[PDB]
Amino acid sequence: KDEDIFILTVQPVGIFKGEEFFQGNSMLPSPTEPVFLVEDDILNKIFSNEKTKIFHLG
Amino acid sequence: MKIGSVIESSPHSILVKIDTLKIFEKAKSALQIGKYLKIQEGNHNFVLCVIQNIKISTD
Amino acid sequence: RKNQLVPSLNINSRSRYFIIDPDTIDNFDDEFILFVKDYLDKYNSKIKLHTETPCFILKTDVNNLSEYHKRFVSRNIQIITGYIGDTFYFKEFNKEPKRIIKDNWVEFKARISCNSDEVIKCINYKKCDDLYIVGGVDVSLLDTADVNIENLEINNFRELKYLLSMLKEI
Amino acid sequence: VLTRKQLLKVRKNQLVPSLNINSRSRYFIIDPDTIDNFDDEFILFVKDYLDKYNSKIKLHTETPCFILKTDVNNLSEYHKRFVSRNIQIITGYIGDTFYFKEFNKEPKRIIKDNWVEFKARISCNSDEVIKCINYKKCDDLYIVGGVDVSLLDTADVNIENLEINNFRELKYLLSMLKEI
Amino acid sequence: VLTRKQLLKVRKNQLVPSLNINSRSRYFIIDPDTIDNFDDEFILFVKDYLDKYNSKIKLHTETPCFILKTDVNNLSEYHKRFVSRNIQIITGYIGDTFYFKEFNKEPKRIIKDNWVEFKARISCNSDEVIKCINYKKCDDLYIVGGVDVSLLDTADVNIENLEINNFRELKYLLSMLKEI
Amino acid sequence: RKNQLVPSLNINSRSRYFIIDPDTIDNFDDEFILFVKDYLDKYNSKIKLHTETPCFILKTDVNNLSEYHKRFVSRNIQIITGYIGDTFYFKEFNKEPKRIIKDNWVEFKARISCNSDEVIKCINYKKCDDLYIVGGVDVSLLDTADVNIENLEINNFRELKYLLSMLKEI
Repeated sequence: KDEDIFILTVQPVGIFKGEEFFQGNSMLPSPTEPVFLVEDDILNKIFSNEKTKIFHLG
Repeated sequence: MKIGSVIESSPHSILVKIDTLKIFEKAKSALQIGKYLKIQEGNHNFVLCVIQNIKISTD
Repeated sequence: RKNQLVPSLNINSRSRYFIIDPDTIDNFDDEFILFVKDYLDKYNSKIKLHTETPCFILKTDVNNLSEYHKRFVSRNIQIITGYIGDTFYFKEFNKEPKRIIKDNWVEFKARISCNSDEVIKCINYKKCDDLYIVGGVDVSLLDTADVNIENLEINNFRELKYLLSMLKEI
Repeated sequence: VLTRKQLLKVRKNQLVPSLNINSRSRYFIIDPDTIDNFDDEFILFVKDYLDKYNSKIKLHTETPCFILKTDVNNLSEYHKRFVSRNIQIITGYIGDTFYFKEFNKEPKRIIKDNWVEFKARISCNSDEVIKCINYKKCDDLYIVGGVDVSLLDTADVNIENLEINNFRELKYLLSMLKEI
Repeated sequence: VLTRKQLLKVRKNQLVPSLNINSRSRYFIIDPDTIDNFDDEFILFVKDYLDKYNSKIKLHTETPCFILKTDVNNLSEYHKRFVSRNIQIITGYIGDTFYFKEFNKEPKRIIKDNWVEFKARISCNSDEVIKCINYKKCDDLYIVGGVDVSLLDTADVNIENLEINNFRELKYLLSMLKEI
Repeated sequence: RKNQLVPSLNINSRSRYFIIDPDTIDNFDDEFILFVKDYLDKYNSKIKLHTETPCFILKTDVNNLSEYHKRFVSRNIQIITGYIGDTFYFKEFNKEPKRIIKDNWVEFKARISCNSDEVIKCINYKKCDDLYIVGGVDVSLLDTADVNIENLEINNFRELKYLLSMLKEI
């Protein structure tokens, strides 16, 4: 009516319990919780997390 | 009381309203699709229900 | 003791009461305000989700509380003590802050007082969920029917921040 | 006494045009020694003043200011007595020191709950608070007693010198009582 | 002493009917060297006038125009003194040069915020350029001195010559006071 | 430069402060007003998307701002200087312009002032996201915590327009 609204619809893909990424389903985050941009180091700790069995596809 | 009261009752679905946010956060582990709740039908009986959907909003 | 307090420190709506002996945490005078500042930006920062005010109680006389309040005011941190001069008021200490969600405004963010008999009665009147004791302060005269006592022995605030998950490494 | 009350009525009719404005900044420079029983009647005067000029949350917006010619330790007793009356004031002192940020803060209002964080400003006449007064300036400035109003910028500010000797005359001049 | 005010009562009652209209354009041409303490009471008088005839945002939809008989540099100090009191005025001068499109501007109003841009047009010059702005013409023109209104267009314009000595008399005539 | 200034120049809501030193740009007197006019029509056109007011802090005396103000008024451009005669007003320079969206009205479209200490003190109070230094000016006494200082050297206003993506050709 007076302001502008920017809404984003997202799908949960994982949960970080401290420094460990547990893939699965989230636990319904409460409303008014802050949302932050993800850093590149966190993403590289998910896709590129292999031990002596890593194959760089691209 | 422990979770909340019922808002709508149907033979195939019952709507339950949570009391406030703190109880929902405390019992967030048990409030998931496929788990069980009990409703105090009458003074002594209980109706066992299975959770099918959850919606929380602060718009 | 970290990863044992983490389950109790992940709750948004939880009342935490700290009892602190100023003489056992090394440079307490020059680092208490910074510790409070870095505690009230992680455990009390959300208007709607963080709805319970932490309460710090220091083992000291009423005169030294004014210096702490003066130091807090210069840092733009709103706290209440319940003491006006040398007289204690039950209503001032036992009141809830008023919130304006549309402006991110809260009347006060912490409760800081002395270890007096009057204050202990106020604590007994409104019980908390977790009680933290630092320096081995006398826990007697406080009812412990439902509070979770967590005894903490430390030497400086660096360990205190690490225990409360405010620091990745010391 | 009839001549004195006639003069008081004449001066009272001179202040009603400005006392009927809902939103206005009013500062009172008060000398305690010129008013009889000041210690035992100042809190009642403040409570009665705010019951008429600071009672409506939506209309009455500006917060009145009172500046006394006392010491910082005597102000603490007044602040103690005010909170026991369940009336909220700010003094600007967090101890023996005065803070600029704690005296110029605009109060926050919750209209639905009928709540404002503080209703009045009460402080001493030290050189620190005079700087605060000159930073904002008031629409009307009331002086009771023979205080030396010279450090604060009196330029472009209405000055109303009220000559009184008791709180009854102060209330009558400010349009709170019909018969003294 | 008690004769001048009784005569001024007649003039006040004559002026009352035209001052009760919420939306009215009134222009003032007052000679500074006719009212005592003009340099210290003028802006207070303007502020008091705007608190009664230009206070309500919705009703009062016209802007007053005070024109003085001075020089351009003396207008600058008044403009400086007005902004110190948070009173927004326009003068039409961006230096030593007058601008017609600035003086002849309609203020913008926001109802939801109580904002009316500039509250008055207080260009303190009876210049030949400012007097050549009869392009608008006012409902009531008040002359508060012995000014020479020769370049103005008095045709179909109500003239309300006022003979006073003090600002209190002016406030009494314009229904701002009721005492003297 | 250019092709690297095109970022942060494509953002509608961004604050840009210009510190221009006269006598370094040829024909500054007869072209500054035109440059401001053809900068505002590109970066201060939208009524709701352009919410930041440009600031042009020239390096000159407290005087000579009146002439620029007159030349801008003659072009139907509304600016605020903050100087009434020779007195600087902090409140008049740090006011957010009032705009109405149904119309296309903004109180003022730019800020122009001298290189005085008072205005620089006001600049630090409300910092900008980008700072453009044209010529050689004392950058000191200006906080640069979260400010991207971009030093620009030009000879005329054609080069400035080319660098600011306001002119495809020379």
